[PDB]
Amino acid sequence: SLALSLTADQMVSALLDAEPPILYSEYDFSEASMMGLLTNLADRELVHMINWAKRVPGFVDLTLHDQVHLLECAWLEILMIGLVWRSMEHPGKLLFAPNLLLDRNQGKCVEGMVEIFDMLLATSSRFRMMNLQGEEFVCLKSIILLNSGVYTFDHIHRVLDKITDTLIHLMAKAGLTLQQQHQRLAQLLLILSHIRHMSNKGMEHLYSMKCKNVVPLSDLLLEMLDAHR
Amino acid sequence: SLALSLTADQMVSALLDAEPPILYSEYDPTRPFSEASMMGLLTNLADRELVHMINWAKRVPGFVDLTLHDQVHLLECAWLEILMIGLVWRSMEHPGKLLFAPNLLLDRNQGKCVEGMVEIFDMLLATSSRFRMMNLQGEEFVCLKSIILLNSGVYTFKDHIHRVLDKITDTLIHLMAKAGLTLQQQHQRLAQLLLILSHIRHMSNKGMEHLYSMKCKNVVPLSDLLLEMLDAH
Amino acid sequence: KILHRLLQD
Amino acid sequence: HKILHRLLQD
Repeated sequence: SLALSLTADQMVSALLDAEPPILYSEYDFSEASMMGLLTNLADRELVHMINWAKRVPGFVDLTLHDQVHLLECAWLEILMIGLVWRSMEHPGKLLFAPNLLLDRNQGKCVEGMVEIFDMLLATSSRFRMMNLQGEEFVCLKSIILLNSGVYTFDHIHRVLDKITDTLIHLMAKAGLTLQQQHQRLAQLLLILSHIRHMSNKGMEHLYSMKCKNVVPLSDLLLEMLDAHR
Repeated sequence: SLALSLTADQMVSALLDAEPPILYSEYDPTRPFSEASMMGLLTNLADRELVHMINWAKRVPGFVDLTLHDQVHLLECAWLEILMIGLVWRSMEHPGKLLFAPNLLLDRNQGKCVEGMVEIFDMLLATSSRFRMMNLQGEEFVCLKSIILLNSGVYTFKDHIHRVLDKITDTLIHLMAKAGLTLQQQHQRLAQLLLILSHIRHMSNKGMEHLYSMKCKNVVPLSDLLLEMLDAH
Repeated sequence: KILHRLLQD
Repeated sequence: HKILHRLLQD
C-alpha cells in the first residue's frame, strides 16, 4: 500500500486536501420542489464524492469492484455526514447549500421526511455540543467509506486502524488527557451508528419516493439506490 | 446515581450477572418444516428472548434511573440490535452457522429456504466471523450490549445516558489494559468494537423491513409484543 | 402497551 | 454497465 506509511499529519493533510467543495443549489416549498432541488444536489455531490473517495489513502489500492461496493453501501451516510457537518453553525437548520437553508417546517412538505430532518438536526446539534473539528470530521467520513460495507468481505482493517491512530493523534495534539481521548473517540464512533440509522431510513424513503414517482431521478442516483435493494 | 460511582470491575460484574439465559427452541428434526414454520420458530424464540431482555435492561447500570417513557423508547429502538448481537455472540464458535438455540443451528445454505433473508443471514455470519477474528471477550460483549441499549435511541428524544456511556468506555479500556494491550492497541480495539455497532444497526434496520414484510403476508406467527415492537419503527 | 407494563412490573 | 464503474475510472 502507501496509506500505511503516511504519518498522522500526512494522513490528515491528505484528507483535508481531498475534501469536496460546498456546492450551491440550482436555486433562483412542496413535495416536488423539495425533492427536485435535493436530488439534483445529491446527484452533483455524488460525482465529487466519487473523486474524493479515490483520494482517500488506501482506497485506490482496492479492486474497482471493492471500491464500487463501498461507495454503494456508504454514499448516503457520506452525504448525510456532510450535511450535518455544514449545518453545525446554523442551529435548527440544515444547510443543503449556502443558498438553501431549510427548517424542519419544510420537512413536513414531503411525506415521511420530517422524521429524517429531525434526526439530522439532532446529529448536527450533537456535533456542535462536542465541538467537532474539521480534522476529526474528515477522519470520520473516511472511516464511514472504509467501514460501512467492510463486513460483506485486513489491509482495509489496517487502514481503519491507521485512521483511529490519526483521530487519537488529533485529540492529543489538541491537549486532551488520555481518558478524554478514549471517551471522545467513543462518542464520535457511536454517532456513526446513528448516521447508519439515518441513512437506512433515508434510503427507504428514497425508494418510496422513487415509486410514488413524484420526481424523475438521475440514472446515477437510481443505481446508487438500487444497489441497496 | 449508583451507576456513576461503580468501578470498572463492578460494572463488569453487574453486567455479567444480569446476563439473560440461552433458551431452547421447540425445533424437532422429526417434524417437517416450511419456510413459514421455520420462521415461526425464530419469531417464537425472539418473543421469549424479549421478555428476558426487558428484565435484563432493568439491571444495566443507569437504565432504571430513566423515566418509563425513556426506557420504553430505548428498548423499542434497540430490541432487534440486542437480539442480533446476542445471536452473533452465541454463534462465535460455530463458523458458518447461527446458533439460534443449542438445539437449533442453521448454516447459511439453510437460510435460503426463506426468501429475502439469506442476506441478513450472511451479515450475521459476517459479524460472528468478525468477533472470532478479533477474539471478542465475554466482558467486552456485555459492555457492547449495554452500549447499544443506551446509545441506539438516544438521538431521537439525557446527559446522564452520556455519562454512563463514558463509564462503559472506561470499562472497555480497563479490560483492554488489563489484558496487556499497548495504549495504541487499546484505542484501536476500542474503535474496532464500536464500529461493529454500525453494522449491527444496519442489520436491525434491514431485519425490521423483513419483519414488516412477514407481518404483511400474515404467514408467519408474530406475537403481540413483537407486533408492537415492530410498530414502534 | 405491552412493553410499558413489562417494564413497570 | 454501472455509471459508478465508469466514474471511478475517469
